[PDB]
Amino acid sequence: MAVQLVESGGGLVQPGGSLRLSCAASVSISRIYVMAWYRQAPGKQREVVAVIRYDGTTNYPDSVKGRFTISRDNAKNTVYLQMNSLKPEDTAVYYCNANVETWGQGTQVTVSS
Amino acid sequence: GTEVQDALERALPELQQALSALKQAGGARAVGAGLAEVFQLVEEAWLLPAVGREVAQGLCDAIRLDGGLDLLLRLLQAPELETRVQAARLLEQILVAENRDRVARIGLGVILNLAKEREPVELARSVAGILEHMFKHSEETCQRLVAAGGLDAVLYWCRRTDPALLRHCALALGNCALHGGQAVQRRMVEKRAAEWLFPLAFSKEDELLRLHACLAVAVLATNKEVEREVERSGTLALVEPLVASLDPGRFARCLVDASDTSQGRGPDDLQRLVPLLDSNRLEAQCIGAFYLCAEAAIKSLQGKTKVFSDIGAIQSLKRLVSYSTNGTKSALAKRALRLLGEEVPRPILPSVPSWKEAEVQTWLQQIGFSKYCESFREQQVDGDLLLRLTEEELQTDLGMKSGITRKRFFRELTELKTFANYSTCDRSNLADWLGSLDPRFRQYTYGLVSCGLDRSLLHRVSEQQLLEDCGIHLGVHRARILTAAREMLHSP
Amino acid sequence: TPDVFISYRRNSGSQLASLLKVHLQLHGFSVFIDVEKLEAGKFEDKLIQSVMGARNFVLVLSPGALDKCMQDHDCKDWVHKEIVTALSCGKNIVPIIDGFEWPEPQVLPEDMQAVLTFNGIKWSHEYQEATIEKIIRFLQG
Ligand SMILES: NC(=O)c1ccc[n+]([C@@H]2O[C@H](COP(=O)(O)O)[C@@H](O)[C@H]2O)c1
Repeated sequence: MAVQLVESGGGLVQPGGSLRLSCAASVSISRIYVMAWYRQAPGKQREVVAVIRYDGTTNYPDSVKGRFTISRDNAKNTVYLQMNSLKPEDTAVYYCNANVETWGQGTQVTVSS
Repeated sequence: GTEVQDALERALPELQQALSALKQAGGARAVGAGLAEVFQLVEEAWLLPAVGREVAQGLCDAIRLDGGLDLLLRLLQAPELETRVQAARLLEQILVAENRDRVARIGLGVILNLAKEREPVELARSVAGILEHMFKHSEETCQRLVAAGGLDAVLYWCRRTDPALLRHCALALGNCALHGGQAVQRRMVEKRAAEWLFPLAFSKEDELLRLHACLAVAVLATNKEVEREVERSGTLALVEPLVASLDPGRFARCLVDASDTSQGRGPDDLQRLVPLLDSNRLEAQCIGAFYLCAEAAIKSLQGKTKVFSDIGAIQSLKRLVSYSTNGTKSALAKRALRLLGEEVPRPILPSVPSWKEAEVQTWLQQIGFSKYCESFREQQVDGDLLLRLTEEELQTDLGMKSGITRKRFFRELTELKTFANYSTCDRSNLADWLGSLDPRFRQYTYGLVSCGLDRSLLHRVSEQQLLEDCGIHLGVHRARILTAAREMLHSP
Repeated sequence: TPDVFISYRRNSGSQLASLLKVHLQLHGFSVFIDVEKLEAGKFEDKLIQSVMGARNFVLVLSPGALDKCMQDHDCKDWVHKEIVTALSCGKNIVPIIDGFEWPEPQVLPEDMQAVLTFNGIKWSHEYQEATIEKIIRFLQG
């Protein structure tokens, strides 16, 4: 099934402070096996930020463990990534990913004044 | 709108008639007739299935606020019982949540003192219905009726033969595990309630009683601390063949042809049954799904399906059919969905065999094995080469030295393997055949279809071929696949 | 290990058996009930296990469908087999009667049934907790 994803949020935040990014799908989010949020720094390779499966079992890298939170909402089919304490090194283009092949569009996120 | 008015046009000045007769007392000769006039036709407001259900519930403030229920509860202390046994019926018939809150507030203790008398069956029936509708108020009243002698009355009445009394007792015992939290459910087994539900569950006289008793025992065996004591009672086995044999269409026909028990649970407190679908105990899930599909089949014949909309219960059914290993529960949920007029969701699985190198890189990033990505990039590994990856090539060619690392990688590999989409290469649908025996067998469905193995070609295999060609390493799984495959030797 | 076993006619004598089982479980005696082994239980996969584990065999004599056991010499009669196994083992056989139709000595021959040499217990419906203390007697587990 050709699934289209869209991302929303981002922009510029002050160093230290919260933000919420959202990825919305074109089908029911409960049918998809795995959802994830990826990060692309300028001039480097991608990295994973958050994963979630069909039963709500999440896994985070040891760097963002305790600061980021991923959760899916089924009323409006949307996966949310909440960032609480932002550091100056979290400036990148963020993506959502369905299964392993379906990609999104990505949004820019910077943290300065 | 218009149908709504016709109910209370008669109901309202006739319920005033009632008020009049309640509080105008000519002792035993005239209270009797008044109670019969208000029993014959007030309960028939539940016999109008178009409107007139909602009307009663709302209209109970015209009786309760004026004080009529309080007036009769102050007058039910008459020493004679004849004018009390026929009067306590309208108490349970006019019990709604707003009428329940003030009786739970003030007036408690006359029911606890009337429950001491257990000889008259016409009295005990009404007291059992009173306790049934009183259980469901709140946690504090549940704790007060378990802390008092409230449970002993319905526990003593379980040894009777009256059908209506036993049905009311079965419905009464189930409104305690809902509104009791966890400590009241831990006290109920201490008060030996799960054992006295064996006669109400093992009853070949009414199936309604069996269903009510099995839902009542299933809503209580979800606690892990008391589960080991509920299985000792000897009743946790009865729920499986009960929900297996009984068809929810039959149970609907037994609910739609009866003149009472229509719109059984209702949209008010049905949600308490919803977490039982998501609970760990499978029998609670199947009994909840059974009751939901039965009431759906009841309510689908009318245009009252939209009360499923604003409560979002169709959503909860749609989320539990995909990725669910339970034949009965998923079958009942798909039946409910197709009868209510909605489609069954299909899972969206990753098409692993038609992958490229980039998808392998991304999946390695996802599972946390990023340190090896460049190695996988150097050797040009894609999905077809990944699904057939062995331990020796993993150790030498890809550089995984440790054995624990390789065990972790094969753990993630099997987890990905059971949840893949093989429709691009599997023509004869071997994945569902393997998943039928056990879901943990679905992981093999690639190796088989890679070794030119088909259903029609599956029964003429040897264990040596399964070991060396299809790569099945566990002897237990090989034995199970062999005995399940060669049983259908020459079926076509 | 189940201490006692209760057999019953499938149609009549079903609710009383449940009351006996619940009262006896409240008394703590490990009691085994058995349900619908007409063709499945024919392999004695559970029959001999129940009649060996049970020390005191119990009978509920409701208005009984003895028509399958009386005027029927056949050794394939299921209720007759599950009764004569307890008769042949000769353990404690205490029956509970409830206004049952008393059988004639001319029918149920001496080699078929010899349970008539015992005195059962009459069930009470008004107050049940009096006869239970008389059924806890005559067990000898
Ligand atoms: N089918 C029905 O729902 C039905 C039938 C007869 C009486 N009643 C009365 O309706 C009231 C319903 O109150 P609750 O649903 O809030 O417990 C009760 O007083 C009950 O006795 C309901």
